[PDB]
Amino acid sequence: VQLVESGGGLVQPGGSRKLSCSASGFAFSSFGMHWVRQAPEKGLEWVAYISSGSGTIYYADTVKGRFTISRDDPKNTLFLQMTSLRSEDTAMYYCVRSIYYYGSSPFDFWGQGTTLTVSADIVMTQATSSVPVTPGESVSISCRSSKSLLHSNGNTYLYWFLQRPGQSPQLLIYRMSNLASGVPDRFSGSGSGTAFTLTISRLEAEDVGVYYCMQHLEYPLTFGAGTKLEL
Amino acid sequence: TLSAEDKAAVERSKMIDRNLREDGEKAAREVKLLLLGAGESGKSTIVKQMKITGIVETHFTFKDLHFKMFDVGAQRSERKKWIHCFEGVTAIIFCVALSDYDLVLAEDEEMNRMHESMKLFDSICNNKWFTDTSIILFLNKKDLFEEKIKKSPLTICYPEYAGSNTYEEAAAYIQCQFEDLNKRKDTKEIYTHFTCSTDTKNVQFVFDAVTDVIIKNNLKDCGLF
Amino acid sequence: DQLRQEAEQLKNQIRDARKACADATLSQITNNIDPVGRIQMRTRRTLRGHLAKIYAMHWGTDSRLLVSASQDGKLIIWDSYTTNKVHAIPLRSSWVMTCAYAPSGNYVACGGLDNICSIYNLKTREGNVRVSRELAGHTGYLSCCRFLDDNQIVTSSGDTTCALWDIETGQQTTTFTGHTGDVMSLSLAPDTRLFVSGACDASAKLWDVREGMCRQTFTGHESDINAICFFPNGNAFATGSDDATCRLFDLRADQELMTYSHDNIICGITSVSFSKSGRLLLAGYDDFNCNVWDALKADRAGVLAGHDNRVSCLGVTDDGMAVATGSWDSFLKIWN
Amino acid sequence: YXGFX
Amino acid sequence: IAQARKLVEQLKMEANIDRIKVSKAAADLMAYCEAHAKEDPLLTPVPASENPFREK
Amino acid sequence: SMITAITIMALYSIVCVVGLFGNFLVMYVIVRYTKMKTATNIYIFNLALADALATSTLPFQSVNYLMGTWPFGTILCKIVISIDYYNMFTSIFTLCTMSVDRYIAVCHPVKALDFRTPRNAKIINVCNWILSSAIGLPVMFMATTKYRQGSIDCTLTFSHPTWYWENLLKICVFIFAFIMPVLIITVCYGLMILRLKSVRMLSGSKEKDRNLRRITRMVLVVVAVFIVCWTPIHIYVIIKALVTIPETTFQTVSWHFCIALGYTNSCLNPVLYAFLDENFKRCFREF
Ligand SMILES: CC(C)CCC[C@@H](C)[C@H]1CC[C@H]2[C@@H]3CC=C4C[C@@H](O)CC[C@]4(C)[C@H]3CC[C@]12C
Ligand SMILES: CC(C)CCC[C@@H](C)[C@H]1CC[C@H]2[C@@H]3CC=C4C[C@@H](O)CC[C@]4(C)[C@H]3CC[C@]12C
Ligand SMILES: COc1ccc([C@@H]2SCCN2S(=O)(=O)c2ccc(Cl)cc2)cc1Br
Repeated sequence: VQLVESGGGLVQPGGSRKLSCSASGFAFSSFGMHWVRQAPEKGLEWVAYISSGSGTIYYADTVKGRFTISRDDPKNTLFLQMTSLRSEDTAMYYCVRSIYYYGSSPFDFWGQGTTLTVSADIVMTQATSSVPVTPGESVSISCRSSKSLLHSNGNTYLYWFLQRPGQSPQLLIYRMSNLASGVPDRFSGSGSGTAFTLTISRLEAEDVGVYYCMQHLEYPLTFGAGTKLEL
Repeated sequence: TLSAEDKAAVERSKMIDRNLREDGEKAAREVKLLLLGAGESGKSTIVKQMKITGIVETHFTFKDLHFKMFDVGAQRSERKKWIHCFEGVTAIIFCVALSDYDLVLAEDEEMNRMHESMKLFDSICNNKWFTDTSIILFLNKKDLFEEKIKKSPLTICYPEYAGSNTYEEAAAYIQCQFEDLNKRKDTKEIYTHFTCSTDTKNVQFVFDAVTDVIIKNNLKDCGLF
Repeated sequence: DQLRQEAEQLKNQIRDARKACADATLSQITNNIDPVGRIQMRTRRTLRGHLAKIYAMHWGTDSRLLVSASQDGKLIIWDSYTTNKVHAIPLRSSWVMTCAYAPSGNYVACGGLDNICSIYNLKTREGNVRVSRELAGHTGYLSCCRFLDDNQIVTSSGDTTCALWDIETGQQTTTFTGHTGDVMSLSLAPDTRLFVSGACDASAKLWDVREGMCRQTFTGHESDINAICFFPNGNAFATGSDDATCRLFDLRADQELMTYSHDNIICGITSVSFSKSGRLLLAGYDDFNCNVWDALKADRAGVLAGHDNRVSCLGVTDDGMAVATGSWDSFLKIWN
Repeated sequence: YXGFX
Repeated sequence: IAQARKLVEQLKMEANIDRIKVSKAAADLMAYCEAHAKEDPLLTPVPASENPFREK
Repeated sequence: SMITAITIMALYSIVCVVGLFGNFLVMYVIVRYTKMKTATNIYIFNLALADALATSTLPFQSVNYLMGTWPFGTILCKIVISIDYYNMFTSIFTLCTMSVDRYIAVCHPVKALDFRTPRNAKIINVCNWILSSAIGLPVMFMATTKYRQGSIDCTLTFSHPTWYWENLLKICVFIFAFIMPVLIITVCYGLMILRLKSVRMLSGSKEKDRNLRRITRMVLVVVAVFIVCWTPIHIYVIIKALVTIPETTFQTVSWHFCIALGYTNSCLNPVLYAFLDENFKRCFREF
């Protein structure tokens, strides 16, 4: 599985540009796709979503109208057309795959990301911003939601991602209790509606990074500020 | 009422439904033929004529019509337990070699091959899973038959035959004996063809029989018949 | 010709031992216990999309997902709670007679007139289901297959033999021989250390998975044996045959315990199953209905009608909450 | 036909 | 020759085997059925709320 | 006279019961013991509908006769006249569609595998219902409630020449509702029968020929019943257009009998296209 983004670089404000992500090594047409931006010194922010088959499309309120998301299955490519770029559009853009069926794990694979520079709802709260830890001890990271994420169907749509320095974020937990494939049993998710916790027992060096909590209850798709771990 | 992931799952189910409908539409247009007969009856020769480990499937397109020939000779298990899988088959191509009347079966029991072919044809034609299914009967090895008939009388298989010793009369009388096994002559057709080395004629005969079967099915669908 | 006389002597000795072991019929021992009463089950879900004859289905161990096989050349994995289609797997051979769902939920097995057991991986990283293995080595059609785990699978064939397959290598480690007729079905015990098979010789045989030899033989049916299922605790199993009767066999007693049949029903039994308690024996028939029998009393406790064609398959969830019936009319129905 | 008309 | 030996040997193996009385098997089946009666949802119509299969 | 009224009212009313009963039962049985899955049921239902709807316009006409005046307004007339001229073309078009469908089924089986689908049948039905609108809408925009002899008559009204548009409408209704439908019905069924002559399981033994004769008789009955029912009214309308005739009792009775005979096709269609179908009988034979 590989997602490679391109189309970045400096842009004049009020202009336009077309980001393109090439998908290889997996069945692209069977995956819904997401664009997630990250400002240079801030956290993640969901941008747009196009479902498999192009049936449904969603946008963040801050880009509705200006941005368009399309996909070309025969070339296995995703496209984000952006017009009238403002100062708030400077960010690294990640293309993310997500497949939706009973027992699936959306947001499991993230692209490397393309940098774009322009130079002239449910609120998720990471109570803590940084804590120093050492290998061996358990670590707890907390997240809070302005609305209950427990749906009437029994699922609580909370996602824990880890972004190590210089790397793309990766899924650690989906629906607050399910461990992503390839993630050690060290990471555990627990809690109840409106209050969630991620526990890392027997910490190791590579666990250092920024931890993000996201909600997938409704389509505002909102991220936490980000809790950072340091040595 | 649904969550976002539930809506996405429902959309995935809808796409799966569309793919299933497309596959069913493609399949419904396609003719299915069941190939039956003994090993030496000449299944393979007509198979290669029409072309040009369990069940063998053959594909061929003739006059904008797609055919799926299913050969089940390798299946040595009880036929009663898997024959119903072919209930809705368009037609049954039954193969018999004319030169089998002089030849006896390899098994220790001394019984003429032609009679085993006749018994198998009787079982298949009168099967409850094939009551209105048409049968295309191929009588292969006609040249060997006309040689052996002059060389050997036809009375060997069953002495009740007192007709003249001639290829035409013997072939027609064998055709009549096979067609007399049909117990429902008003609702089941049997198309008999004496196979020859020309590849074109065999495919044409199958196409014409299948055209008649399709006309019958269309008449039933319209309610006329 | 001493062999024929010796075999008859051995059979007579076995029969005499069985009869001496018999002192009381299960019928009167269950005469005091009260009937379950009429069992009225409603159809809660109807699964649509196969577009052809359905031959097999199998519940997942979570009691929510189920796999269905049809002559359309499709395996469909359904979410039964929401009726959503989780997966649609195309098959190389559309002539499929059986399917299975792995207890772990990672794999789906199927087979048919191709004499091959195809193992499909459901949890690939590419997001699609691919054929993970194609087990070959039967000379007849496969009639039933059941996963012991992610790496072992037991299959029954129309070549009169069963086979235990190591999926990783693709070779059959153990071959179970001894049926003179075609083997139509097999059922794994709850512990999976031994299984039971029914064949067209109107007999059922109990196989030990490790040893590889039949331990007991049961001969009560007249025509064939189309379906077989262990009783929940694993000490008994029910068999459904073409003679229009179901039978209950106890392994330890080593003989038939009770028969389930009625005069007004004369057609063949395609499938059988038990409820979680084992009090209800559900049998699918050729007369388009499913009969729910009082397993202890041998009385028709209820009927499930609503299929317009033969009931080919039926299965109860592990939690026992629902029943699923698949029919030749291309529909699966959930009953509760 | 030819009742209104 | 070989077939006779195989059949006789296997039938002998199936011959000498411990067997409990049939009444004991009947009682065991009845006891298991009774002990697990409450857990069975099919025996008794389950209340709608706890039933996962409902109308949409 | 009371006699003329009795007769001209008895026929009109009786046609109504027969029609609405049969059409409604077939429409009902299509949606109970049959289900519209085939293209045939979809066409049979759509014809059953148009025929029920058209027979429904009869009671107004009969009262307009006996009361000698329209008492329902200029809105019910527009819903009366228009529904009449709309379910006329929708049923004839459906008949033609059934004819062409059977012709394709018999004479083009391979292509019929591609064209005869329940999904294409619905498109053809929608096309028929939309083509009927080309005559329905102008009729709705031209109906009036003019006054005659102290009694309103809600006939249609045409601009300026009036004769020109009136006769053009007559010609259009006579060519696309009588001539063209007759041509399709006759040609399609003739070609179908000619092809069925050769077909093997219809020739040969006695019973196969019997089935062939049965099919031929059904086809001929359909064509006849159409022509016999629709020819008289069209011919007599033409005659009235060309020349004027005395208002004799014979004339009035002939008028109303011809109109009701034209409507009698709607009453005969339920038996000719549903009760004589082997599937419908196979449904009736199990309860
Ligand atoms: C312009 C105006 C007149 C158009 C509105 C009327 C048309 C579109 C209506 C009239 C009757 C309707 C049909 C009545 C019955 C059926 C059969 C059903 O199984 C599928 C849809 C179908 C075929 C309907 C679809 C729409 C339909 C054809
Ligand atoms: C073609 C077939 C099926 C339909 C036949 C329609 C018949 C009934 C029509 C056609 C022409 C009609 C005649 C035309 C003109 C007149 C003169 C009028 O002063 C008295 C009635 C009379 C004599 C009509 C009576 C009915 C009539 C005979
Ligand atoms: C089932 O097959 C078919 C049957 C009929 C048709 C066409 S379109 C709908 C009506 N007709 S018509 O009777 O000939 C017709 C032609 C012209 C006019 Cl003014 C009015 C009617 C098309 C098909 Br594919």
